Amino acid sequence: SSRPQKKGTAHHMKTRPKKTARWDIKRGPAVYPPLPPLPAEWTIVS
Amino acid sequence: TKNGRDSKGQRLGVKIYGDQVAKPGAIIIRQRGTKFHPGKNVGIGKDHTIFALIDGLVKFEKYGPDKKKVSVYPREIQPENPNSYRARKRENFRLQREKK
Amino acid sequence: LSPKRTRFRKQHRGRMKGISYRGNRICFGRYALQALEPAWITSRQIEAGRRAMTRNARRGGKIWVRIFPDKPVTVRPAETRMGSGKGSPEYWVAVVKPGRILYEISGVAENIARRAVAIAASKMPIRTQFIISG
RNA sequence: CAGGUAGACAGUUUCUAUGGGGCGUAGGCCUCCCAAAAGGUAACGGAGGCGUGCAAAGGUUUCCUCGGGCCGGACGGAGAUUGGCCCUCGAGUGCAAAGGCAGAAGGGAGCUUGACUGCAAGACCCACCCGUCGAGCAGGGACGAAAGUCGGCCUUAGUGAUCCGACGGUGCCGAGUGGAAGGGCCGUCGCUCAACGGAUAAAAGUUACUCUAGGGAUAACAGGCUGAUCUUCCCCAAGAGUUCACAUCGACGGGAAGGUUUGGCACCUCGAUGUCGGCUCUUCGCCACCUGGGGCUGUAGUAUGUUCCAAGGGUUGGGCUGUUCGCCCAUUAAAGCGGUACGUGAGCUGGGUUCAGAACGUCGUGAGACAGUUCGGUCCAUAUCCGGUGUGGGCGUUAGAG
RNA sequence: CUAUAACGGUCCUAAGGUAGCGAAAUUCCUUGUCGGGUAAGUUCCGACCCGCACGAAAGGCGUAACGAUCUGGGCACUGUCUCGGAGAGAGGCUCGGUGAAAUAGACAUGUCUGUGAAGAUGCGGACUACCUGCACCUGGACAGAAAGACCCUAUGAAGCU
RNA sequence: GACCAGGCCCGGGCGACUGUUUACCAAAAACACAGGUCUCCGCAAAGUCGUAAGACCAUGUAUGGGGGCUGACGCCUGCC
RNA sequence: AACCCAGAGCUAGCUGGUUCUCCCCGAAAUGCGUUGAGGCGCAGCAGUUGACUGGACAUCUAGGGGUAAAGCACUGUUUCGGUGCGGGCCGCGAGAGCGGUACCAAAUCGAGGCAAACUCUGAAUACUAGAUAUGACCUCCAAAUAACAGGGGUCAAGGUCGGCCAGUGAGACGAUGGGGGAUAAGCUUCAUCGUCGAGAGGGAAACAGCCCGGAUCACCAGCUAAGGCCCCUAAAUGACCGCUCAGUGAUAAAGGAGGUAGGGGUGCAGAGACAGCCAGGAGGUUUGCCUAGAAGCAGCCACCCUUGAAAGAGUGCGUAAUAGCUCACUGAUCGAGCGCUCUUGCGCCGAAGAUGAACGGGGCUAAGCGGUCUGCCGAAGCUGUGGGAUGUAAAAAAACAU
RNA sequence: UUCUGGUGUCCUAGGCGUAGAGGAACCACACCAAUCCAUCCCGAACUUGGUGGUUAAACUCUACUGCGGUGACGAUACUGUAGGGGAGGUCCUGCGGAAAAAUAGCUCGACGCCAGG
Repeated sequence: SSRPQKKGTAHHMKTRPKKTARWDIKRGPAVYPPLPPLPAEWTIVS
Repeated sequence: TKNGRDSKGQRLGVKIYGDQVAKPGAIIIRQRGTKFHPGKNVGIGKDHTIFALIDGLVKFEKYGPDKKKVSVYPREIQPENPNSYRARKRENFRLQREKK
Repeated sequence: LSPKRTRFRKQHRGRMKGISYRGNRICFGRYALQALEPAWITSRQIEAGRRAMTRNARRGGKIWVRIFPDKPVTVRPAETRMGSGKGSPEYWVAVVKPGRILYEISGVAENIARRAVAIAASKMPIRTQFIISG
């Protein structure tokens, strides 16, 4: 035989989810245009 | 049944590197034999170690095909000081010992 | 096979590296056996491949064994495992890295050297090919 | 009172790293590598030495260049001593290696005793103890004409703290005083305290008659990782097979799978995982002994040899041994190999982790001991739950039933 | 002729094992080889002597009688067995009385497979299981006991030499 | 005719034998034994227990009293 | 070596245990030494109180190296060719002058290789130091609004030397550099680093060490990292290029293969290229040896030329040997692609275990694998809105860091 | 103000070899003798005192890349960080640094002081 089985934390460096597609690493979050600031949350009315 | 485990633990080496401020009597090189020959303003030791005679920097230069020549120069360099973080440290020591 | 004089009896191992840029060329002979695979080749596989291609040429031509082992491998006995006492007169080992020429042959025609070098590549733990003298 | 003198008796010691042992090895110092280009750095990793030696092999002044090949010279040759050229550091340095050192630190000659005293700014190394270097000052010198150099050796190893004792010496203390006995201080000596940071000035074994506090930190049984070893298969083909590598074996080599042997690690378990064999009783794998189908055959037919699919079913009764294994007899279609912690001792019994008694051989001075042999030698248990085999009762099945 | 050693020399000791025994309670190789017994005999008996590692009062070699001694074989005899079967009691099952115990973190306490301190009802996926008793069986709960007698550690204890 | 009431023979090993032995896992091939041999002991004996006095030995006297080893009986028991 | 009492509450470097809350900080499993190894003393690394300090993190520059790579200039070691110091035998009838030699070997040259204990060389990093450079926030400010810069204020952070005072000194895995091993182990020992230890959450089906990430607390808030978007289970049965037909999609190799999608070379064709049918395949000749025969077909040696459109002392079978069947090659009919090598991408076989799908499940020819484009889901991360506490800090408020 | 010749220092270390030149001055060999001095023997070396000729040896200057020394650029191995593949040995990417060997070349040194003519 002479093939070692990959045990714990060697199983984790092999069988962890790795996204090995060079496209899907390039993705940043989407950017919307900036909006004007929202008004005050409330106002004193006397 | 092994005939081993005969370590030694002994240490040597370059103590003060080039362009560094030396002291009178400061051991520049601890060496086995002479990798570094004594130039000027230095002295060789009883076990061929190189110590400095005067203050100043140390340098290295060839005088043959391989040799190295530890030397010492008097170092009258650099009066100007644009350091400004340290004055903020001492000035904040003053402001904290006057604030409370 | 085995060096006569040894400067040091036991010698520890050493790891394979990239493509050997020196021993990749062909010095003598017309055909060669270039190795693509870095491992160890003992003198035992060299005797096997040497008898294989010498008796596969068998009429004319001469082969060229390039490599010599020059390092030992100490196999400890079954004595419950703590020491590396004596394993030095045991099997010798040649380091081969990719690119390196293992065998050469001359005086042989095309397909007789293809079967001579190609059959003797089955006596060997690493994948190879045969190379013409370009 | 003094000498000798019995484990008769008493108090004790009997190291550790380790392979967690008889059978070994090592313990301290130095050099290279491992050591990954500062320094450091471990393993029962790879190689060696040291426990000194020198009145010069220390100091100073001065001179000189070795080492090897070639050529010449009836002793004398390959090689002694001598002459000449070539290479120029390959020789040498009291001894191991490393780093050094060519008008030298290598060899010779003269004079010599700094192989002194009192020291010492500053550094390195740095748990501490230690250990290493040192400019510079005074005295008194050695060499040299002087300049200057000399506080041992080209360097790194050649060693040991403390308590105590001893010798030589001293303007120190002298238990009322003067002394003295004794003690300091200084210079040195005495340890293979070698298990070398040294337990004491002084210390070996056995326990199966044992006992306690612990450990899975640590072995055995078993599981897990590994697969060197083992089983099985496959790649190449020098051959053997009257010719003929591949009907059948296949040397020299190579590549795998399995976890069934012996191993390696010590990861769960020692406030307890009960090993080997047998009986009873399963179940599962196929790497097929037979049964069923087929290919090839150096298959004329019978019987085969090898191989493919196929694990439904079977795989005997015995003599020996505690036996697994194995040998033999009578056969049989064949008398398969293994997993399930010996598969299975909360289902059951013998050899054994050989328990306590005894004997033989051998070892030991002995107590005792042997992976030597033989005789005898208590093995517990009312099922809580899961699991199983049977057998109900309730309720549900959309009204209730047979 | 193949052997084997009557016999010889040499080294070292204090001396180099005498009679008898001898794969033995002693023999590792070894189930040594031969013969007997058996259909078949690692056990037994009789021999050879290559006695790892017998041996002459730690006695050696024998033998009548004796032994809840060990061991080999044979006759008679039988459920030991092939290969079980029936019957009688005391339990076990049911009813009425009396009525514990070891054990116990709480238990709403499945199987496979995988993972995990590397042997999981408790974690993951799937499948299977209405609830709850009674009578049997003991594979698991690393079941109960009991701070492992074996192994190692302790600058532990004790006996003995 | 119930209950009661020897199974036996052929070999070998060890221990001569009847006995004793680990109360509660070993009854033996172990211990003892009759017999043998060595050695000590002259009585105010040796030896044993006790600092001592003394006691057992022994109210006995080498055909007796200790102690060591072996284990009837038959043949012997070698060399250093 | 009895039992009871007493010393005695013996001793235990060993085991178990040691009880209320909140806030801030926060390790170590290393070295040295040890009759020591599971103990301890010191150092390293905490807490608190200070005293000196001005650094940390980025960038640049300078120093010594001898590791990786590399190389044969030294030390070895090694493959081959030539000249080959010298030997091997035939040898002569001898004090011997030198004759015979396709054979083995010191030395050099050339072509080559290897080495931890080899270095003519020599990095990248790392170490020591020097040098350059405001880390956020609030506010004022040039008639002033932007912006540059400035004035003031607040906060955060480094190190050395101490005082008091602890633990820790069994580490584990992962990447790199190695030694032991068998370059086997979740193995053992080191050197730098990351995590766990002492770390919650999300992804990993489950699962300490793998990736993201650092949990003060609340919200039935939003945006994201790692990773995902058929259903179980949140988000795309999203778009466009190619591929796979084995459920590969979890798996292991040597080796085999007209598998399929390409890509690079080289050789033939409209003077007919490949595949099949048909025709020819002959003369010397049975080349010369052997054999009874060997006529191409048991074999040995070369292995011809001629007619020609081409024929090989033959490619295989067969025969006692022949004869003969047949092929490499050429001729003829239809006709337009055919070879033979390297090579990737994804595949096939090789590829077989013992209780039962066992590879998250269902399943899917895409919901699989490669290349881009847009969005969404996705943590206790961040943001937002509100509290609490600690430090500045010495009252409150407010601020920044935590 | 060049040469000459005692002197150093930086040095890429500047050397071997093939060629040409110098004796007005200088430096250097050669002949004669030995008083201080001297060689484990020799006036070979060293010293003193003179004849004083030559460049022969030795020094100095100018050329050559035939050896020797030095040595690129580009590449490439390697490596720091950030990652990926493989069962393992081990390999491949982004950015930064960057070899060695070989080769093209470079090199028959360069700066100062003092005394002549």
